[PDB]
Amino acid sequence: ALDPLSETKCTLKSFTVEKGIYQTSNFRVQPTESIVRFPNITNLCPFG
Amino acid sequence: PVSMTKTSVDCTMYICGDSTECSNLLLQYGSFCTQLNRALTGIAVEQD
Repeated sequence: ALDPLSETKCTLKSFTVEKGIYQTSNFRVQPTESIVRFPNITNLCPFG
Repeated sequence: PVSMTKTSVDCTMYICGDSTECSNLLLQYGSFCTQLNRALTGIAVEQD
């Protein structure tokens, strides 16, 4: 994980990396916050 | 016909909807998906 060259070297499983474009890993945007929702309702308990 | 839609499907995002444990079970099967991705990459660059 040192640098983009090094991800290539690990994915190729070779120390020498020849000319070209190499896919190594997959970019991802990690979920930052969280939201949970449920509808408001007017059905208040008449217990009071 | 000359070309087809160049599509690539990710290992984990397709197989497991961002579950690390499900990913771990998928990694038990070894190099299936990374060879799958490599074959589809071979197709993609091949089409170009």
